[PDB]
Amino acid sequence: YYKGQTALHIAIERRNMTLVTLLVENGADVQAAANGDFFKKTKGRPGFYFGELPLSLAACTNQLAIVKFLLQNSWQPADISARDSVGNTVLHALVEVADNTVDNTKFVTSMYNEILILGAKLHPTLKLEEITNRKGLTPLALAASSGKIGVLAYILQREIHEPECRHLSRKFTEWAYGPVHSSLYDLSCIDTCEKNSVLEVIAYSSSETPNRHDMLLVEPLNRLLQDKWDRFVKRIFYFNFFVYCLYMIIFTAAAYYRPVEGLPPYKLKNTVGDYFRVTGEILSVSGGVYFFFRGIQYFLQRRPSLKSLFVDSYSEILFFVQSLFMLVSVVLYFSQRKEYVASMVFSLAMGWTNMLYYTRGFQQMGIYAVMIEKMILRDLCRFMFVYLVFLFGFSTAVVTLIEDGKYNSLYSTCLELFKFTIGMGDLEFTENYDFKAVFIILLLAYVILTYILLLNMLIALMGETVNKIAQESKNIWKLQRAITILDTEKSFLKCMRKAFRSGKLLQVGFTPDGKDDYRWCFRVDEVNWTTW
Amino acid sequence: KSLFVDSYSEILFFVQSLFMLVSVVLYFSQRKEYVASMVFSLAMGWTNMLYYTRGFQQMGIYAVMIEKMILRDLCRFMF
Amino acid sequence: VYLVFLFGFSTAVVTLIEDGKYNSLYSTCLELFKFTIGMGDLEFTENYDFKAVFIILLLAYVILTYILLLNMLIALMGET
Amino acid sequence: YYKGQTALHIAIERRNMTLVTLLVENGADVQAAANGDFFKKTKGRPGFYFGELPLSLAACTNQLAIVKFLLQNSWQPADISARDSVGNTVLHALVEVADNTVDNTKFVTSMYNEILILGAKLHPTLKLEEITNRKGLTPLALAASSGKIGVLAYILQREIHEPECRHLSRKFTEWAYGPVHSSLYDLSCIDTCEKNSVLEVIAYSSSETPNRHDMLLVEPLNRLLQDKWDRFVKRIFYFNFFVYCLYMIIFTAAAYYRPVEGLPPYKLKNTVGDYFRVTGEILSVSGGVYFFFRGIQYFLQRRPSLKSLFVDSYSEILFFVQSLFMLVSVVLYFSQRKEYVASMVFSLAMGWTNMLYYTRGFQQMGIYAVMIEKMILRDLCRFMFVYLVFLFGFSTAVVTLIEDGKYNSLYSTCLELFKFTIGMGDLEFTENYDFKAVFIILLLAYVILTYILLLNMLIALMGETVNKIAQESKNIWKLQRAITILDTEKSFLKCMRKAFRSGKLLQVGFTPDGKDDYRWCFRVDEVNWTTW
Amino acid sequence: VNKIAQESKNIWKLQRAITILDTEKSFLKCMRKAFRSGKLLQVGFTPDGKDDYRWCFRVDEVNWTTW
Amino acid sequence: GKIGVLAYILQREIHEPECRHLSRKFTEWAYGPVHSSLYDLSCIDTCEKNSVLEVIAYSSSETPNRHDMLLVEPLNRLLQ
Ligand SMILES: C=C(C)[C@]12C[C@@H](C)[C@@]34O[C@](Cc5ccccc5)(O[C@@H]1[C@@H]3C=C(COC(=O)Cc1ccc(O)c(OC)c1)C[C@]1(O)C(=O)C(C)=C[C@@H]41)O2
Ligand SMILES: C=C(C)[C@]12C[C@@H](C)[C@@]34O[C@](Cc5ccccc5)(O[C@@H]1[C@@H]3C=C(COC(=O)Cc1ccc(O)c(OC)c1)C[C@]1(O)C(=O)C(C)=C[C@@H]41)O2
Ligand SMILES: C=C(C)[C@]12C[C@@H](C)[C@@]34O[C@](Cc5ccccc5)(O[C@@H]1[C@@H]3C=C(COC(=O)Cc1ccc(O)c(OC)c1)C[C@]1(O)C(=O)C(C)=C[C@@H]41)O2
Ligand code: NA
Ligand code: NA
Repeated sequence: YYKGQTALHIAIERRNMTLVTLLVENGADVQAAANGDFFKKTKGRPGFYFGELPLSLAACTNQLAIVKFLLQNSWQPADISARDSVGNTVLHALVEVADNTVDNTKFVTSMYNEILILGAKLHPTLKLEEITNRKGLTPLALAASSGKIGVLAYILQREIHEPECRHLSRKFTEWAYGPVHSSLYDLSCIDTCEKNSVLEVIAYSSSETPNRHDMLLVEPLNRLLQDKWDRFVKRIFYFNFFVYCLYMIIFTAAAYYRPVEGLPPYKLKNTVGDYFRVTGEILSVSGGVYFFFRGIQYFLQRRPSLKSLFVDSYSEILFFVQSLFMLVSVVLYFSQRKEYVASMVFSLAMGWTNMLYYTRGFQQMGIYAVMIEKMILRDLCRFMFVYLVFLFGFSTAVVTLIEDGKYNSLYSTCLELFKFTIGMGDLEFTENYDFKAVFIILLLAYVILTYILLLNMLIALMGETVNKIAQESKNIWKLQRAITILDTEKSFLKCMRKAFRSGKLLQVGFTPDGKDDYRWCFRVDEVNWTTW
Repeated sequence: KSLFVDSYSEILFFVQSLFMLVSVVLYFSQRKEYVASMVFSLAMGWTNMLYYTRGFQQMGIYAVMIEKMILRDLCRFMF
Repeated sequence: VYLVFLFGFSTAVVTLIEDGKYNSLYSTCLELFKFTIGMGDLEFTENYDFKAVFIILLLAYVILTYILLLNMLIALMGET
Repeated sequence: YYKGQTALHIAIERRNMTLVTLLVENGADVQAAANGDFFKKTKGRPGFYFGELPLSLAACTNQLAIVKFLLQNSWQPADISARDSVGNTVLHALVEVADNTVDNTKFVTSMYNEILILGAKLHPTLKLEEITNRKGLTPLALAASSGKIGVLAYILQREIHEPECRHLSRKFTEWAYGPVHSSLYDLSCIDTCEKNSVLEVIAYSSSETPNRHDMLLVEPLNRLLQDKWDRFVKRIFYFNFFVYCLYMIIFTAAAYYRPVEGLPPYKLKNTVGDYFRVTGEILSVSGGVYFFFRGIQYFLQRRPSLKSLFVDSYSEILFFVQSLFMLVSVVLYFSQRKEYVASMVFSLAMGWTNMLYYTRGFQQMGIYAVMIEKMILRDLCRFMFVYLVFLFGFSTAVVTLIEDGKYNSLYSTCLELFKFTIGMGDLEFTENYDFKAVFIILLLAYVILTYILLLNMLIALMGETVNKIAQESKNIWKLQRAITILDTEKSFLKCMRKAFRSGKLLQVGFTPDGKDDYRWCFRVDEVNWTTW
Repeated sequence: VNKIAQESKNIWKLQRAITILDTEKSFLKCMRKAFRSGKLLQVGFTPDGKDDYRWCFRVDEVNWTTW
Repeated sequence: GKIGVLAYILQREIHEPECRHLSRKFTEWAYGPVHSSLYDLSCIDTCEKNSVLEVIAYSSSETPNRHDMLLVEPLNRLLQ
């Protein structure tokens, strides 16, 4: 449980610099791994994860003096690149202990900066941030994956002002004339890399990342996504929208002019209209097959966890279900069952409502579509359950009261009471009962209770309008557009290389060795009228 | 005075029971009016499902809103 | 968005209808628009098979339309 | 224009103490009246009113040293009780210059207190606050009339902690045991007096008083009104409500069973039902006459200015109009015109809606009734104008399009288009036209524009829901209840003296002379857990 | 204005608490497991020489300041 | 409904010798930024006559803070 803990860990925990100094002087092993269950993540038990090492323990506890001693003592220096059983180094541990609170973010940022400076000074040829843990994540990738927006924000626009540490910066100042200055953002492992770019990690999160909506608001990421949109993806997205418009028009035309004789499949007549009809049907089935395979590819690549399946990946599910209805329609069509129509129309309806998928790329319409999606996913079940409880209760009461009437059934009475909700309730739809007072009292009570329900729905949804819905929907729309951008880049359709944006600029030209550093920078201009 | 602002669900269940028992009495009294009682109980029997929305945060909150709407505000506007 | 929903469900319903009195985009679009103004018949035709499909489409259209209007209300309230 | 201005006024204006001292030493007249048009209220011209006297000029300009010198010089002491052409003294002038701002209220309060102390010291037998101006108003009554809530609030709970000034206080501390103490408020010229009590002045304001809603929130007034309600007026108000319920029930019964034969008046048949009917009719006419004379008495006593007529005095107008409809019905009845029914039903409808008058006395119901009243008075005309513009425009277009149809008239087409607002629009109500596309386009445009109008009405009214409507309606309800209390006290119905509340208590018993002062004080218990 | 949401949430919490207490009072099978949180020695130094077991509830917290 | 006094008592911790036993909140251990504390639960979970949970839950509705008293940390966590 406490396996691996030794006196050096105890000394660091108690914040006793003298005891740590004596223990290191007396031959304590500064690389000892406290790999007991207490020192692991272990969400189902109490504990504290810090990287299992004395150096990462000192770093995680905001003890800079002990870190400086351990790294560069006289007897046994600590290995700044050491990895624990998970593969995490000190920087990975510092990312892990972040929780996006103010003081935690401040001290974690400061400790991260100090670790980088000391590592560069002691080991100029060591690139700490390129070291990956057993999951293959760098500290930047780990911060992006875990949603540590504070540490991510610090790293992305990190600028270090001192000699022999410029190469560690990721934000550079290219020039400054007056109040205007032009800065450069590094974008290594953000735009693209071998395994885990920041954009890929954020966009393809599992929806359990706490700040997936907010991480994209960090300046270089938002500007990079807007640039990618305007330069490369806008035209391709509009072309896809146009093609989908043509597909849905052809599907609507083919379905509208279906033959009405029974027993499909139908013989092709030697006439122009039927050649157009069968061509449209073939194109409709082809598009359905295309969306079917696209949905399968998406689900295989992402592997949703059946809870992230719906709160994310919503549009992919809708397109896949549309294709499923299309394929079931084809199977029923060739099975000589008229019921294929029942499938086809559903696909047709879905095929038009999925037009809302393309509202992303338009800020306001995309926000409205996001509101619709989240209302369906979050709020619909609660209100529909309560409304259906009231409807079914009063329908059962009324149909029990009715004796051998025209209605006298759950379906007819439920529909007739539902008509009150749409402003079409008759209120005298039958007289096949005794106790007219009971009938009218039940209907009036149902009407009043239904209006109470709808009024409470309105009030309850108004509780979230205090700046929450607008900003939340806007950020969700931005995330959806980012996902669209990344998918479009992955497809790219013509083996084009212009998707690699921001050009190849020289930051310093003086690395720790005599080589230069071209690092694919992105330029951002800013104006500051104070702090001259 | 605390009878309705608290203990609301207990009253609704008790009133459902009262309608059921009146229905039984009318049934064995050879009065068709028992149906008039029974249907009311039936209606209440379904709306009392809202009692079980507690244990679900959002649904329970919505049911609480309905309860307080009826108890607090309904009489003023209906008058 | 409203016209997208209206046209999609109109196309589905008119496709479902066979040789009816309505049986056209104009008539079905108008008849579904009547739901928005509180005049939707909900049984305006029987010239179809699969009554369950017809009623399911109409109920889904009604619920989605009320969701649209409610979200429109909330979105405009966001700026008040 | 500058008539009456002397060198002393100029010296005070320039804030030159030395020049004022020299001028008074050299025989300047400290009672000179600067009664030029520039120094009067004169809302249509520039100027500055200060009371026309050097003493009130110094007081209004926040120059306490000059006030002390003028009152306590050696050569010619200023007359602290002097009155200007309007009859205003220095205290009236200080009330006049108040505008309910923070700094103005602070310095006016301080100057008022200092002048009272100086007047008591120099003239212990002089009661400055009992001096009335030409309008008959004391400084307290003037503050209440003009809506100077800051000065009124200061005066009503004024307490002066020093010997030989206790008699000037209006708030007195009866006892204090621990954190709990009992205060006594004076009530002189608040509960009742000869000419202008504070309650009468506030309640019967012309609606131009800026703070008539807020002045009643000052502690002694709110407590006194609640006490008056609970002790005296609650039962009488409920009795009046019950009597009005009986009156409306009798009127409804008499109107419901009217005979259907033509040509009134109708012969009384020797049968029980007709005796009850004619008795109910006689009682209905008697009540109408009663409300008619009550309305005339109200309008004669108050004399509304035809702008305050509607924004205030709303319920009195509704009751008077009900009585007018009743009397017109009687005249038509005996004139052998069946049109009397047309009048009677309107009165009947109004007779029931005037039940809302009695929602005062119930906080929430009264607030809701106030919301209804203010929505009708303030907002209805704007939205009705815009809606009627749209309705009439589209009705004229549609009826012009219709050619020799069954509708083919402004009334029928306007009614059919109005039906869309209530969820009953046919949308195919006629086919007597050419250009069906034009007809349907006009109707759809009308529907969409009408929903836009209603939605913008909703948003515009929501624009004022940020704590304004609730608090404003609550304060208006409190004012209405105060008016009801005062009217009930004025009626009093049995020559009862119990309306004089709070009992006759001995506040100090040590006036400037050897007399003891009983001042009819109101007791309030307060608890303070700090400032031991 | 932020009032009805929080008020309804707190009322729901109170209603659930009432449900919990009623369920414990019923308990349906003469079960004793409803007495939770276990018997722990808090201090072990009472005013006399005895130790105190007080049936305590364990809660973990993290504070990144006041080291 | 004296929520202030209730909140003070329920999580009372006294840091001095010879008065530790009076504490109802006790710190079991503290490793680093994380620590584990113990709440007493005496007369809260159960007792002879009037437990805190029974008193709060079965109030007459005249208790001013019956809604808010359950938000005190040990009670909310215990109920969950
Ligand atoms: C959530 C699931 C996947 C869902 C899939 C189908 C069955 C759907 O019924 C629902 C259940 C339902 C039924 C009736 C009213 C509301 C909700 O809602 C959606 C789903 C509900 C929708 C709502 O419309 C939209 O969400 C459009 C849309 C918005 C945002 C998007 O990012 C999007 O990407 C495709 C699409 C429309 C239907 O697909 C449709 O057209 C038919 C015939 C039924 C609707 O199931
Ligand atoms: C408040 C009293 C006890 C009440 C009891 C009956 C008669 C009731 O009529 C009312 C009066 C009424 C009638 C019509 C419209 C609104 C209110 O409302 C409730 C009461 C009103 C309701 C409202 O539904 C609910 O409150 C469900 C509910 C919500 C929260 C809960 O904690 C709950 O616990 C059981 C139940 C439904 C009826 O019981 C019902 O189904 C019938 C036939 C009439 C409703 O009287
Ligand atoms: C403002 C004037 C005096 C008014 C007087 C009459 C004609 C009235 O029509 C109005 C015009 C009107 C017509 C139709 C809809 C709205 C407004 O509104 C009121 C006035 C409008 C009302 C509104 O109902 C109320 O104001 C009740 C009420 C609320 C608060 C009160 O303090 C109150 O004291 C009596 C009464 C009801 C009518 O009197 C009524 O019952 C009939 C037949 C027409 C209404 O004219
Ligand atoms: Na309607
Ligand atoms: Na309707």
